[PDB]
Amino acid sequence: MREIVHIQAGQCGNQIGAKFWEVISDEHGIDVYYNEAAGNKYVPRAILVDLEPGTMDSVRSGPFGQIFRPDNFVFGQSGAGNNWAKGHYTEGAELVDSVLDVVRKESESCDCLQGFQLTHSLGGGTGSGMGTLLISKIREEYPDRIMNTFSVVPSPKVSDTVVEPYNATLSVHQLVENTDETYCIDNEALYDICFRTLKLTTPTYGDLNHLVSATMSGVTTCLRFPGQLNADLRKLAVNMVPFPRLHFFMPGFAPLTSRGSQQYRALTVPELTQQMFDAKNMMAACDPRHGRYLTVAAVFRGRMSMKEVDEQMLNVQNKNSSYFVEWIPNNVKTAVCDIPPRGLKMSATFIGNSTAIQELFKRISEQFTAMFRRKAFLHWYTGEGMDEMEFTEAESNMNDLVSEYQQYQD
Amino acid sequence: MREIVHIQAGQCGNQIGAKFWEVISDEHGIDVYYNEAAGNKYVPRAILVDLEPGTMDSVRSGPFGQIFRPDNFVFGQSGAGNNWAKGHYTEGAELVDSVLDVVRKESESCDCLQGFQLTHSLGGGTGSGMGTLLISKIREEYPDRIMNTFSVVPSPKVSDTVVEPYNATLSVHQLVENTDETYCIDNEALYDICFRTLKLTTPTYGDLNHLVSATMSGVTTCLRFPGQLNADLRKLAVNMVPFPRLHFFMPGFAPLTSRGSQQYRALTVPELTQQMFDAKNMMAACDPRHGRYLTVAAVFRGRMSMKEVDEQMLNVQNKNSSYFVEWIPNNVKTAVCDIPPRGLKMSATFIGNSTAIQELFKRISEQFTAMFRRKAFLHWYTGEGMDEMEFTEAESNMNDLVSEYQQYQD
Amino acid sequence: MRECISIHVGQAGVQIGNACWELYCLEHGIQPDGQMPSDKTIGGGDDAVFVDLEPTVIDEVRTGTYRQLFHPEQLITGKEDAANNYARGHYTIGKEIIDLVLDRIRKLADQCTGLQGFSVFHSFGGGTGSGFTSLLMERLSVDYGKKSKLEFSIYPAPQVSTAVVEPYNSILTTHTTLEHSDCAFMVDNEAIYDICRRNLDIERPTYTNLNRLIGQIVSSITASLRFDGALNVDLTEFQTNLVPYPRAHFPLATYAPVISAEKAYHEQLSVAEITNACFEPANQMVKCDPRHGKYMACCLLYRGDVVPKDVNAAIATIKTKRTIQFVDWCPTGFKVGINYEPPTVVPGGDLAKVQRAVCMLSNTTAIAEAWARLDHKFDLMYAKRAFVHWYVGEGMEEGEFSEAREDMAALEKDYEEVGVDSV
Amino acid sequence: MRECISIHVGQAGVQIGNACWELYCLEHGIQPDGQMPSDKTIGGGDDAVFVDLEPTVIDEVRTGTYRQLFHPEQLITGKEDAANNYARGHYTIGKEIIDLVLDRIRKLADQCTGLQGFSVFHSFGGGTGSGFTSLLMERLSVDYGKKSKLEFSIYPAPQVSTAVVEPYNSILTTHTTLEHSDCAFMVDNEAIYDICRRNLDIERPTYTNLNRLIGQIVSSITASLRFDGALNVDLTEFQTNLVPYPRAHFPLATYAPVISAEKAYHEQLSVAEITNACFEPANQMVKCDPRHGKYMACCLLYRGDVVPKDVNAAIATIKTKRTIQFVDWCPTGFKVGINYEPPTVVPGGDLAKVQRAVCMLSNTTAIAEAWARLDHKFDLMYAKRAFVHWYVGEGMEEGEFSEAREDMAALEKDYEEVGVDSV
Ligand SMILES: Nc1nc2c(ncn2[C@@H]2O[C@H](COP(=O)(O)OP(=O)(O)OP(=O)(O)O)[C@@H](O)[C@H]2O)c(=O)[nH]1
Ligand SMILES: Nc1nc2c(ncn2[C@@H]2O[C@H](COP(=O)(O)OP(=O)(O)OP(=O)(O)O)[C@@H](O)[C@H]2O)c(=O)[nH]1
Ligand SMILES: Nc1nc2c(ncn2[C@@H]2O[C@H](COP(=O)(O)OP(=O)(O)O)[C@@H](O)[C@H]2O)c(=O)[nH]1
Ligand SMILES: Nc1nc2c(ncn2[C@@H]2O[C@H](COP(=O)(O)OP(=O)(O)O)[C@@H](O)[C@H]2O)c(=O)[nH]1
Repeated sequence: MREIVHIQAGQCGNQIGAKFWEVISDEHGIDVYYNEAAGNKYVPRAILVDLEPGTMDSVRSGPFGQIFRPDNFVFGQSGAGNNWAKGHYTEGAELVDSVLDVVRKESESCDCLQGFQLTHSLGGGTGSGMGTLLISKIREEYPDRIMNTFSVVPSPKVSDTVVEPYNATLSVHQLVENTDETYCIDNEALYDICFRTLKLTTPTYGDLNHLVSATMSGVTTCLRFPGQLNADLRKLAVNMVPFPRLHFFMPGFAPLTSRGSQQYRALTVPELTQQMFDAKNMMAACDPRHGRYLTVAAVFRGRMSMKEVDEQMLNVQNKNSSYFVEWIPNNVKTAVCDIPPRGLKMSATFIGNSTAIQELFKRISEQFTAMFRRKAFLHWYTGEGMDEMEFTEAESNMNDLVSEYQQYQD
Repeated sequence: MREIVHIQAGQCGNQIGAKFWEVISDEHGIDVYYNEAAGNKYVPRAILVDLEPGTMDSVRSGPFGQIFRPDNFVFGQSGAGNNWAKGHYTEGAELVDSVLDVVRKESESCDCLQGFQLTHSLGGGTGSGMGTLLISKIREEYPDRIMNTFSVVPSPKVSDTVVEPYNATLSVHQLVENTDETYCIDNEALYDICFRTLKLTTPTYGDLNHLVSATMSGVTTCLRFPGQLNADLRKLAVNMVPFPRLHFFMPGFAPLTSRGSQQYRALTVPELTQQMFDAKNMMAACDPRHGRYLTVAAVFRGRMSMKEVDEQMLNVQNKNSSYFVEWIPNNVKTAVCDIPPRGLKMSATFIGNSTAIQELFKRISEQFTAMFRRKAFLHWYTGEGMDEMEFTEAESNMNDLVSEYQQYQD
Repeated sequence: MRECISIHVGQAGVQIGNACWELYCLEHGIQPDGQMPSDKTIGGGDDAVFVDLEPTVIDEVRTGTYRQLFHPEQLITGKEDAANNYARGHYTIGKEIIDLVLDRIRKLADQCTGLQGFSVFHSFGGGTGSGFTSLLMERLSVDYGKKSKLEFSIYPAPQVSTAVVEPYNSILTTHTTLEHSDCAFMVDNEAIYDICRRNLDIERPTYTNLNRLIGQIVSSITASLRFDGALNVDLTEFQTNLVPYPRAHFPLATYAPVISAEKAYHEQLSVAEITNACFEPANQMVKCDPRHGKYMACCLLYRGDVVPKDVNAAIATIKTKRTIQFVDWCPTGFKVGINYEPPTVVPGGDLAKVQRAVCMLSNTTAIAEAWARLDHKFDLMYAKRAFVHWYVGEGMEEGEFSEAREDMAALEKDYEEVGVDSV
Repeated sequence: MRECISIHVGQAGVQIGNACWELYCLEHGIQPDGQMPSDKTIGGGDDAVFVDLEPTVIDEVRTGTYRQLFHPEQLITGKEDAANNYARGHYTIGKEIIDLVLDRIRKLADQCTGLQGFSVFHSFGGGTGSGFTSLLMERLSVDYGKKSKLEFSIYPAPQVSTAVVEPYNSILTTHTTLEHSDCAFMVDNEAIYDICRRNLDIERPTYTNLNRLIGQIVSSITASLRFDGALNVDLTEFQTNLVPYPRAHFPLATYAPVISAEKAYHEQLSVAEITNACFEPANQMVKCDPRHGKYMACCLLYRGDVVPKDVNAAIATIKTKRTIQFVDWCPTGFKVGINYEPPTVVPGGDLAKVQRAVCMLSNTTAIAEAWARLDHKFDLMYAKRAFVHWYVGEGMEEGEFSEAREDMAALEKDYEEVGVDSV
């Protein structure tokens, strides 16, 4: 029933969303066995969508270059580089119709439609302008249905004098438009892991992308197939979203370790219950130790002593009592689900609504008022409409959350 | 002529009133022989009446399950549990018409109609709400005729948070409505006998019911058939009822003894004249030694020296001169009546209007004002009309007797 | 010739009466007379009204019978099992069978010229025959005023049979007097359940035992003085001697030669060996004590051939005793009557035949005593609450008493207006 | 004969109920009855309405089944994966499958004359079966008013399963009372995840473990008192004893002889060795503490042949303890009922068969405690912001709360209007 219509748009988005289906290992036959194949029939319900021709890269490559192929979107020849207005007002509003023609001739497919978990990386107008559009285009059409998004925030590092003033015009609605619920990654945090903790003298996208997938899957398919009891893709948005202007989830795997005779507690059962709850292992990197979490979901993976897990998960819930709002009676729930990944023997998966992501927000906030307002560079969007504001009413929004969030962070 | 129209209603009433006709042993032919068959032709004039289907139990069972069968009352399917309002305002006002249709097509039957001795046990609405209704329904219709009732008072023991606040709304008229005369048993006293005196490590209803019948018969059929001279069912109500709001009779067999070589005076002729006149052998258990008796009837059974009996009966009448009102010139009369029961060789039968039953009244009185007034539990009757009082004007009645009775008890 | 009519209302009366025409076996009034009214004019020209309110006690004559039957028709009967609330039988029910009885009577009391008389066998203390006769008479007196009335009313027994019983007498006498009856012979069952237990042994004096004895006495009165023969009497002349003032004074009765059969009659008792026991307390009817009271009469009745010259022999001896004593306004003497006819006894029923029967009649101002004590077991309850509500919820009243307690009080009042002083 | 109808809405209920007709294997109501309604009239004349909102948990019966099937038709089901926003399942969705359920019921509750009864197996704290039943009843009560209603609503577990969960109870009770239900047995999963872990060992008390135990208790109630036999009871007469005021008071449950198999049952426990543990905290349902509260009732239920003479033996011993204590307006006693029928256990599921089953029912004014704490984990958030916007953006409200917090507040209010004073 949790018929999930997986969306995957944008070049530097498909690349991640792709090798995700690489992580979803159960192939096309040849395999609990009481499977919960949510989405569509035995061909990824995925609906890849790119502005340029990036739907091919490793997309239609070595991994699984067969994502329902005869549906893929490109339109045939186009562009849309790093111009939001582009792919959300222009060279995409061409494509939309195309997509909003194949997702529907895909969404439907009898079984009750879960919603749409749309993948992409905020601040890159190709598929983070096309997609942020899709949303407001899948929305106000499928109100009822719950929408999801695994948006990727442009590392504070700063690529492009534009890979930044970008997305700040997204969390201007990617939180007031269909997005009842959306996890969020911070490339910053990703370098830092392949550096500040895990090894790697440099993170090949074949590095600063691994976790990106062994983290989604660690929240996707689980809380989905058999394991302990069940779960769907929506009772969540009601236990993890205390408010309308919701809050962005701060995902966070755990057993990352590094090579070596990984004896760092050698994945001790209680380790998972520490190897995870820290910014040294969070996918948004924002000192969780800042504000409390209005809620938090856990997802222990790899069959092991369920005792220890509730003995440990409450532990810290009984530990940093300084970081759990404490006006939301039982702001936590564990989840244990049998069948493990491909190399951990044990593994967890953070999913907390911690008011710490605040940082990962007032960032893409003190760059706009501190640039696109401090003066300009916006004289690159007006080309495609966008005259004047639309960058200030957009600044009079995502900037808000500072306050909003700061109101419970306390 | 003493055409008695025997009534028997209510589940836990038929059960007793039934095995009574078990006690009335003279069967259907095959037997002084100058019989006084009062009631009806050779089929119990009995008119069994139940709200539920209890008219069958042992009713139409092993004993004599042939009580004119083709007349019995049930209506066919119904209820009326422990709700007075029920079976006297509701699920019974259905039945009434049924009964007050078959008793009449029975009462009449040529020969002058004695009256109606209605059996039942106060406080249980089935047939102690239906019956207490029948009365007021047989009354104000057959004024002339004298009515009788062998009501059973709910042992102070207390069954049901309701087998109590029940009857207290009965003696609210079961003494101002047809009932010119009515004997009265107290289950309390019954346990106590099969305990405090007679044996029995527990009283099966096949125990705490025996006396109930070998006591009625001991007042029924006698003072009825041949024996010494005669008697009917009404000159009584005139020698035993000094006042309108009358007084309830406190019946009381005697030769109860117990097993064993019953040599306890081995039923001495003067024993009956003691084995009876005491609360250790009274069916109401109320320390008769309290107030004097306004009157008292005796009924010696089992052919024996009538001399001793008047020599003994006056004896105590000349004995506890402290317990015989003494403003009612000859407040006693004996009765001797030949043919005995089925195991005594001698047996008596108390029937006195002793102001001691006062207790067995101010009981079902310091529970209402001490409950159904002390606050509530009455919010179970209003369902069926009965709004407000009707529990207080009922409390402003049966509670009275206290005073009334206490006025000669002295 | 001139026959007086008799009517026994009520079990106590029916049963009595029933055992009298059994005693009235004294001569011609038995054989093939069944419906043979013809012949001589006396003992009953058809040896008669039996009216009970309980169709049964009065049924041991016709339906089921009882060794005999006079005339199936003269025994009125109802259905109403009983009553026992005076009103309940004097008013309510009574009023129903009182016109079949008053019609029957008149249609009997009006047969063969010259009436004169009504012996009402009663019994008070129990409605029906306690309350219905209270009316019978109120009726008769309305249609036979010029005729006299006698009544052997059976007085209640201290062995006290019934409560509400004491009080009947009172709401009864109150009008069952002036408004009828010139004479009336109080019996007082107490008496017999005592005498028929002493002078006649007998352990538990059965009603018949007590009837075969209240029945004898009745003969030695009515009968004793109601068939010409020799020395005689007239009903009219029954009060003239026995009845001081219109205040219906109740003459006291006393039979003397009573001997069972199992004990020695002593061959005989001098015609005077008797007429002293005849003056012995325990041989009276009303359990009185004329030991405190000035007779206003006193007149012996010897029976079964006796010669006067021997009678006074004791009327003397006695006289010689300072006791007795009369009043004033009356020749402190007698009126002795002798009957040659022998004393009739029945088979085991009367027990032994006597040679000389003796039963006198005096109205001592002492009966008032055992006659007002019956006013105590009344002024007792019936003044302090009592079973008064039945004589209501079954008829009218609420002073059916009181109102009728004064005249029945003024009695022991009158009984002194002839005993406290020299007037 | 007269059968009461039962309807289990919601996984927690479906699962429970599902494991009860499994416990209801106590005698005749199994073999070749599949579609054989005929014969005797009880245990279910066709041993019934299963309505869940998640077509699946309630699918381990028909499609895929689950070791059995009563009657493919009486298990209503939707598609809407779930809900979990009370409104979301009480209004919105509910409003859809509420007329196939209310229709089916009526077309069941109206089969074979004489209805009387509705045992609604519940479970609150999670829409569907928390919000859809809040409506079911609002419906039934509209078309069976004269009929009574029981409901074994499973209380949430402090092991806290879900947020927004606490708050359902409140926007639930507020009308799932007066507007229905005379009685309702609070379970409180907390309890079992504790007892079925102590008195029954077991490490991680699986739902079935907890169902094979809330399921037993239910028998030792409904069943325990719903098949004539000997000493009996009537649904009408379930509150009369257990239900003080219309304020639907929630009677507290307590089973006593609980023994696994792997540990010693001790051959047996005196018929009194039990009826004390039966008074031991840890053996109750709602994790209360009647240690501070005047019982307004209290009535034992022994099961599996027992002779009264031995029962009171403890009802005594206990009495001897100054503790306990009742109120006033109630004869501080019992209502003890004994069943001869032996305690039915299942293959590893119930764990060991007892000789003597014991499960009483008292409504102590102390349940109010563990019953308002559930009002704290609400007055907490749901007063200071909370997830209130879902019970909106999926239906109406904005006082769907508060408005419905007073009466559900007035409860611990009432629960003192029967405990703070001598009235
Ligand atoms: N002399 C006499 N008295 C009797 C006899 N039988 C009963 N009695 C007494 O007379 C009274 C009995 O009255 P009942 O026969 O009861 O009544 P009743 O007034 O004759 O008529 P009912 O009211 O219809 O019964 C009591 O005082 C008895 O003690 C009898 O054979 N002879
Ligand atoms: N007593 C008892 N409670 C149970 C059982 N299973 C679940 N629960 C309770 O029901 C709730 C768990 O509900 P979930 O399984 O999360 O959801 P659901 O009831 O299917 O959800 P809805 O369809 O929206 O009603 C908690 O309050 C549990 O304590 C069971 O077998 N027995
Ligand atoms: N974590 C992660 N971030 C990526 C990846 N590819 C691109 N990005 C991010 O995407 C931004 C630049 O590329 P993107 O915006 O995806 O390009 P577009 O698809 O053409 O719109 C930067 O902020 C990068 O951090 C990837 O594989 N992993
Ligand atoms: N004397 C007597 N009382 C009984 C018997 N069975 C039940 N009772 C009592 O009768 C009392 C009055 O109610 P009940 O008789 O049950 O009412 P019913 O069901 O309408 O007939 C109850 O308190 C019972 O304890 C029996 O056989 N004899």
